[PDB]
Amino acid sequence: QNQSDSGPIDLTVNILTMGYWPTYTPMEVHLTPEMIKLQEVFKAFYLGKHSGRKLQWQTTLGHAVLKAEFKEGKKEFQVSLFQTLVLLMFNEGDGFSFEEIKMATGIEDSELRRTLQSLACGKARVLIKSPKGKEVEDGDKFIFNGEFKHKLFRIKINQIQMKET
Amino acid sequence: KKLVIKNFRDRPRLPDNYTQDTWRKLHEAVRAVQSSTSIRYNLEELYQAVENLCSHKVSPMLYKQLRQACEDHVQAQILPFREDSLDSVLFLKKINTCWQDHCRQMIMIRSIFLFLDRTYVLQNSTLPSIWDMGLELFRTHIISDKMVQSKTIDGILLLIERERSGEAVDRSLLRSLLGMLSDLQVYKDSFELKFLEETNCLYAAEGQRLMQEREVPEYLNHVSK
Amino acid sequence: APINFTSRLNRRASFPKYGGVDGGCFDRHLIFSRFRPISVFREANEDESGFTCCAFSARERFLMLGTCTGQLKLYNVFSGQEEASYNCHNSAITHLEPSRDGSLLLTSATWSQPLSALWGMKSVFDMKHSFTEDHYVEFSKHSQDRVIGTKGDIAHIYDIQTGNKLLTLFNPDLANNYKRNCATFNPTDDLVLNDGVLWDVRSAQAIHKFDKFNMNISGVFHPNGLEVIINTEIWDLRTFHLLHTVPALDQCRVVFNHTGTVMYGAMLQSPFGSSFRTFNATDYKPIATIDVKRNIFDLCTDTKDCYLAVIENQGSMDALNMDTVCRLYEV
Amino acid sequence: KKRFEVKKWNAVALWAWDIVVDNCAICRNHIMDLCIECQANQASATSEECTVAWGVCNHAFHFHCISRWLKT
Amino acid sequence: MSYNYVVTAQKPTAVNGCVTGHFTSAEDLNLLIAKNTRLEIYVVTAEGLRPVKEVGMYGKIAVMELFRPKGESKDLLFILTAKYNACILEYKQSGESIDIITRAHGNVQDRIGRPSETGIIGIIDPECRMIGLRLYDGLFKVIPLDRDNKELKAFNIRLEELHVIDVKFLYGCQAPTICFVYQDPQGRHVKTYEVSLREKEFNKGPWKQENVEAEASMVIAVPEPFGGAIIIGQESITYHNGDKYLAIAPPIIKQSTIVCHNRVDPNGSRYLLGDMEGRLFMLLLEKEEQMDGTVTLKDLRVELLGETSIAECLTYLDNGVVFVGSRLGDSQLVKLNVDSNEQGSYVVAMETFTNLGPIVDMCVVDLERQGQGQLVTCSGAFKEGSLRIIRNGIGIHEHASIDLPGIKGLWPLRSDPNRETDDTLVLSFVGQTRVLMLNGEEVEETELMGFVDDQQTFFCGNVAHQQLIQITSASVRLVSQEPKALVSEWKEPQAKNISVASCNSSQVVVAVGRALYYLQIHPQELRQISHTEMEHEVACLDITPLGDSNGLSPLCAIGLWTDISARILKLPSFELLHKEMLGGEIIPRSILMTTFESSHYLLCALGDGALFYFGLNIETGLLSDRKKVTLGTQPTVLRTFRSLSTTNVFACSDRPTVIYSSNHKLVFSNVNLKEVNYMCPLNSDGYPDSLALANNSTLTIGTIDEIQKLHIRTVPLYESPRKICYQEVSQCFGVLSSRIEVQDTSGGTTALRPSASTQALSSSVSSSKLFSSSTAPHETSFGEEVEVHNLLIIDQHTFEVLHAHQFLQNEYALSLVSCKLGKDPNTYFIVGTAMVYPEEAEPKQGRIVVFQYSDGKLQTVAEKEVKGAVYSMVEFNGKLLASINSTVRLYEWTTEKELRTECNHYNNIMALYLKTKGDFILVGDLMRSVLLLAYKPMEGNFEEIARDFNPNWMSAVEILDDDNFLGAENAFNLFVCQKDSAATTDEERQHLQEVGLFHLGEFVNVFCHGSLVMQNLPTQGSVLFGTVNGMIGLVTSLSESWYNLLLDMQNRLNKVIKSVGKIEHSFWRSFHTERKTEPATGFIDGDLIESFLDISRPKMQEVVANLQYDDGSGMKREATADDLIKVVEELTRIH
Repeated sequence: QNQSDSGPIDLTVNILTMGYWPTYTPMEVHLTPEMIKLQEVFKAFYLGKHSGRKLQWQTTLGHAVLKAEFKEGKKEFQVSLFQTLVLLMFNEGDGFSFEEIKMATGIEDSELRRTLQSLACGKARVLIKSPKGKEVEDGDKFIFNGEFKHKLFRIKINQIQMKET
Repeated sequence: KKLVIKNFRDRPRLPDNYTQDTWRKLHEAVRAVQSSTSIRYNLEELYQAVENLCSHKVSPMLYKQLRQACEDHVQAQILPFREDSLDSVLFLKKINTCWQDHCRQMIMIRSIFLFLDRTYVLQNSTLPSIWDMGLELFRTHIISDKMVQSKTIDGILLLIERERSGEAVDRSLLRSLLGMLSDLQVYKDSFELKFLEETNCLYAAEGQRLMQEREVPEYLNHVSK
Repeated sequence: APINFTSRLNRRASFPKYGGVDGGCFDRHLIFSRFRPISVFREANEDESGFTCCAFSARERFLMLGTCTGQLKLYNVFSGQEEASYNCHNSAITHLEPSRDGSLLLTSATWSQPLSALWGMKSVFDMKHSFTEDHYVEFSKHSQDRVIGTKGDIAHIYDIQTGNKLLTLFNPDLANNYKRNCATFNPTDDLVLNDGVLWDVRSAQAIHKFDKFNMNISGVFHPNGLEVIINTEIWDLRTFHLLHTVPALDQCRVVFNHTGTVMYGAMLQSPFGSSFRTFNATDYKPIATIDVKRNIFDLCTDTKDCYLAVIENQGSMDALNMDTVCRLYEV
Repeated sequence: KKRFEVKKWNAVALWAWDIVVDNCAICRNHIMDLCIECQANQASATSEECTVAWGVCNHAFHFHCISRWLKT
Repeated sequence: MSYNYVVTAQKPTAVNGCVTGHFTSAEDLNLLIAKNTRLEIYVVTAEGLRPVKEVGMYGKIAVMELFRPKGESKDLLFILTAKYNACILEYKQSGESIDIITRAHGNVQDRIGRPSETGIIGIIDPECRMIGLRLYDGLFKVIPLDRDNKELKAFNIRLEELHVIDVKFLYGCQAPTICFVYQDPQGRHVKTYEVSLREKEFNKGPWKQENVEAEASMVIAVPEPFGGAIIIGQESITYHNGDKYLAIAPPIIKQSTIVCHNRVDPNGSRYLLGDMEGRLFMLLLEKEEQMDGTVTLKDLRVELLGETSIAECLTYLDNGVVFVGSRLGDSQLVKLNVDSNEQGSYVVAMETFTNLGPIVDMCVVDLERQGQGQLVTCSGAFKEGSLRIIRNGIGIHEHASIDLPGIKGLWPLRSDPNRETDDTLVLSFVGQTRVLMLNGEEVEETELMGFVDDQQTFFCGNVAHQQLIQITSASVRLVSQEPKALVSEWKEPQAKNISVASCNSSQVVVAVGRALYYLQIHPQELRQISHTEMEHEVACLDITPLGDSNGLSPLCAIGLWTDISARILKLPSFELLHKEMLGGEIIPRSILMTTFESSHYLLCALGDGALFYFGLNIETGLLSDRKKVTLGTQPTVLRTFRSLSTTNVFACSDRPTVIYSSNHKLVFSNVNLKEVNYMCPLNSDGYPDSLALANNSTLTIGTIDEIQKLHIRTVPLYESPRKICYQEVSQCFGVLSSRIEVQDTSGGTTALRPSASTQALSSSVSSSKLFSSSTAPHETSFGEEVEVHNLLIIDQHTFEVLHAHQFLQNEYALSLVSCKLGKDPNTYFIVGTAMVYPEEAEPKQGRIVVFQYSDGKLQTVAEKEVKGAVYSMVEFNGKLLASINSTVRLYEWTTEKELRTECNHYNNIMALYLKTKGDFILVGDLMRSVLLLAYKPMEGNFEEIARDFNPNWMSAVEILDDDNFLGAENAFNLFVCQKDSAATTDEERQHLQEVGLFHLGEFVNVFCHGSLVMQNLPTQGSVLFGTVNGMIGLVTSLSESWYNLLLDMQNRLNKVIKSVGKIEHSFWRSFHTERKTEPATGFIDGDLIESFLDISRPKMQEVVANLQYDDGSGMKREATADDLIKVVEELTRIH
């Protein structure tokens, strides 16, 4: 708040002790410029109090609340960071392939398959997969679920990030 | 920036009679005010005469003329009090009236001469205002007069000693007259000293007498009273 | 460019910050050259004192003093009243130092085991860790979760969350075997000065070894991140070149204030001198010697450079016939 | 003016005492270097088999130079 | 809870360096003037230096320079703040709309280490690869001047030359090299190196370190074909290039210290040098030619060009003109000629600029007796030292004046029916008139057939149906414009002379004492319609038409005598509609029915110097919501005029103010004019938009600009001033000042130059021998200088030195107090002095000397010995309270006219400042901030009450309240401390606890209560302060509700009020000391509050979004773009 202004992203950080938590594999992903600036600032804040340290950002563990505009109004979803990138990629237009989203979001195919497996197959769908089915392939085409009828806000669509595989 | 006037036909000296005529009307107005009489000239006409007369190195004419005329009146006003009639009620009425009438007359003159008063006179060390000058003259010639100050203070203190004895007196005069002596700044010099000396003598007499009147009473009630 | 205060101060009207030339590089010699005693701390219910070391607490609410008997005593910084007393060791405390947060206190003894320990300050004065090999203990300068202990000529660095030893730095051949070796961190916490040797904290190899100028004082780092003193020798910690020497630092336990503008310390050899000195941190140019006429066990300054707390022996400097009190002088 | 907008973001990071801890409590030498006994055929000729371990206090150390003290 | 509001009363002036180049366009010749946190952009043309754009940044600027990073047509401006916030700026002009676009920004501070003693020095590569900066000890920071380096990523090169004096990028090398003067064990040397930001290393190297003058400090990079660099010290200049150098040592530079330089000739052959004494020099490089075509230097010559103001910075601008900037004095533009003038000088002044600082001391005295105090200040330094008088009058622009005394009225007439402008000006006098024909700007006396000039005129002007009118004491004369001759005349039925009159378009109103007439104007007739008679004489009339009426007022304004009253009648029948009482013995002279803005009001001026104002209901003739104000001493003639758009009135009086409508109220302010007795608006051919303001002596024509309000008179001393005070007894100011003498070959020091303290109408010298035996100054050292201090008697109106009293050689006059002491009714000037020598770090001896200002002589009254230097003195309960080194000593003045010490206190480091309030004493220190002492007369001694625990080095102090102390430190911060009387222990009770903390970026030197406003009757108080940059600030107390109101307002304002470089407001506002940094608290940035009115509505609406402010009732009220303006206005009208 003393930086004179702030971005649209209400950022918090979970700081995990490496000696207590499981080892996780990080991914460098196409975060919104605002997210990049803010997480770098939060990193700088931590290491200005507890210096001589490094923080390894885990884009696979992070999560967000994303608001989507539908024909029925603007509703919020509880999404993983990776789901956020997948959905945010559809805020300009849609009809993208799985492969294109993977490249656009900068995430692994395994991770993308799980994000789309929920987003475009399950309940309260945000995206629609054209080749209707449960599994997600490289050539699968995705469109935005403009026809979204639901009353709940902050709908959990990120079960994949709190469920075993 | 200076501006040049070409073909400058001028009249830097207006007719001497105009200047003198305004002066004469104002002199006459003062005389008309004196003795509390009516004024032949209108108040506004005279005011304009003052604004007109009070020019560069001209204003002193008007102040000196009103000052002398006011002085003549004040000196004339000493005579009504040059009497042996030490009437503690009537004398005080006459001198208080003199002051109150004088004040009204100085207000009338000052009002007419307000332009002079706020210029030549106000903006000058030791130029007293028309009222202040009337005040200084009034005390200089009337109140300071041996007959006037003696009767004024005796009239006031005599009514006071009578009041202490249980008499009914004109406190309305005591109030107005002491207000008059206060205005002239004479109270402190002519009245208060003779007054307190006689008044303190009464207090001494009152103690010695009163305590022995009502069968040696709870005298503290008289002390407070 | 006047010397005199009156001229220098008047110049502020057109020449701001201070007026004239030098500024602090000159004015520090007018203030740290004029010390006068204000108050003294003594043990409650004792006839004579036995203090050996001191430090101001993190929030400077009280002065922390160590005794010859291994006790810690906390005194009100303003009134001089003893507020608390704790046991830390079974012998004289050589060092006391609080964290910036004030959660914990580092203490160590000249003999009693554990030589160093981590004691809590918040809520309960309990122990977090016992270090039986560390004579001297000190906080790092930037990241204080890491603390350095000294075992003879060996540095031991541990993280206070458990007190677990993290890294050590040593070499018996490079070691100068200083009598009072007190291993310390530089301002950037990536160099350790241990027994005259500068250690590379990122490889644990020596980066440089300084000559054994002295036998007692191994040296202290300057807050500017450039200069390090080895008793008297002023070295460039970036290039390891010799820059300057100040003999007035000889046997002087010289440390720096909060701002890194003032350096000061007591004189060493009851191996204590009878006076203390102040220095201009600009170049270590000595400012004054303060004529205390009492053997000085320790000393510290405050954040605001108002009073220097000096532990002085008012007795005969014996084992028993001693009276070490903490007398505070105003700059 | 977009179909999707983020309102909340909870970022996650792993915390370690780098602390120039590319070094050792008992050993000195850098953890990515050989643990003394692997700089020569002492504990092993297989210097490439010398590994690095993590503790519970935000730091690492050589596997060998620490586990060798278990017998002590 | 000591909340405060802080504003700038006077914008800073000090020329904190300058930048020149091509910033506003590729072709334009630009100059940027540095004003601490602000920049003024100018373009230079043949006509002079003209403004382009005023901008500001949230932070003090340390570095400013122009560059062109390979491909730009315009220069880009690089700025680095004192908080290390860097930016790259592009000038953008969208037609008439000018602003600055930030291309890059970010902080360039090193987190761990200690900063250079040289401060922040930033220089740019001529090839524009990077900007290099000397910031930290041994640390040189380089930042690529790229287009894509938006964050301004910086690289750190370690420097061997840990301590340097002056670094500049060098010419004559393809590499980004730097040439510099630095200090090492070999003395001062000049060296070069190549900066490498990617390598973080310094490569060699145009040349090796070479010996330069021991006093060398300046390096000039020399443009190709010469290349190389010029090194300047005290007595000599050298030029270095490779292994060779040239040298010269002119006596003309030896006599003064060169402060700055600037390149003139693009081939690197000519440079301007200037000193602090006012000498400007031309350094000429005389070239040779080599066999290989190489250009080299043959020799160096320096010519003295002439005298200028102090050369703090030089920026050569065009084809001859250089700007000479000064933060130590005034600034100017001078042309450099080739042909010398009659003085042998080549310096020709073109334009000058006034700088209201550095501010040394201040006092406010009303020398005009208007209710508006004027501030007389000590400012400037050396030859530029001066006194200045700043007065708050909305400036008048005078176009003409005529010497026609005895005037009793004036009216412009349009005598030509076919012209819009006025043809004549009619003047009325005591007993006559004049009519002046207007011929453009010139005038002449004329005569009109229908005009009277042997009678006094009450009114004259234009009326309906192409007619002129004149009313004299004799008659009402209606004149037709075509013949300029009478068509109708009306005469009083009572055969009385006219005493009051006024004319308007469709009619006139006249009176003779009580009788009152309404006369209608017809094309060729004056027709009496109705008449009445007043109970008392008419004092004034006005029938000016109201609303949209066809030249006819429905209402008649009448002033009355005797009862003293004004009334409104229905004009057609003189029917009473409304009446008001005005006073007792005071007669009205001017009654009006007119307008302010677009609303109707009634006015009434009385012969006591007071005015009444009323709201006027023109339809019904009713008055409401009356006001009464005091203007002056005179009855005042009130007259209506039109301003820039809407109407207003002017007080034609001894106190010539202008009255206008503001917040649904009529308010006024004094105009910078002597006296007016009568007024009329003028619209002629020479004077199409002006007022004719006349008094009984002269008539002046001009405009009330309503643009400049603060006017400054400058009175050069040619010596640095020290202190100022005022004495009502001598009607003079007491001024302490210091002139410089220098040593030559024999006899010690001698005056370097003339100054006011020697150029006096009268003079004297102290004869004190008190420290004769102890004074042994270095009077045998060639080139050395001494300060000579004087107490001057300064005329309060002329400000000439009526007397100059010199103190003993090497005696300083450190403090000045004006007061009477003890039982002695005489007001004296008390001077605190000291004996100051080059060998004494701290003084041991001084004295307190009391003097009496008697005509042209300064009479010594008393001479009290003290131990130490008397640095500060204040008045204290009839006693003299003085600070002598560390000891605060209270002295009693006896009937013997001498001081004796009663008591003292010395529990401090140095008693730097003194301020008093009743029995309380505020003592400032060097490292103890503010200390509070109190006098205890029951003991006859002092008691220490409280101190601030923070070791602040005070720059100045002031008392806000008994337990509240306001002051500022050398760290450029303002703060307020409060004694914690609500505390439980002594540690707390004796602590003056910081309540508010605010960074100014300014070094405050002087505090004094008062402000430059005209006194005609959200925050309280008025603590004024002056800074080293000529800035004058003002601090006022806030209530709890107004603090929170403005606090939330600031947070919203900083969201849309963008700084240059996108530098956060949180940097500048933060209280920054040697030990801690804290965000502003307890204070309001009132400059930010005012700045609200300088943004577009859409952004104003963003500021007031969700902006609900707490109120005294406890209610929270939301705000709108227009309501938050009202908030600014509420503060604006108070401070």
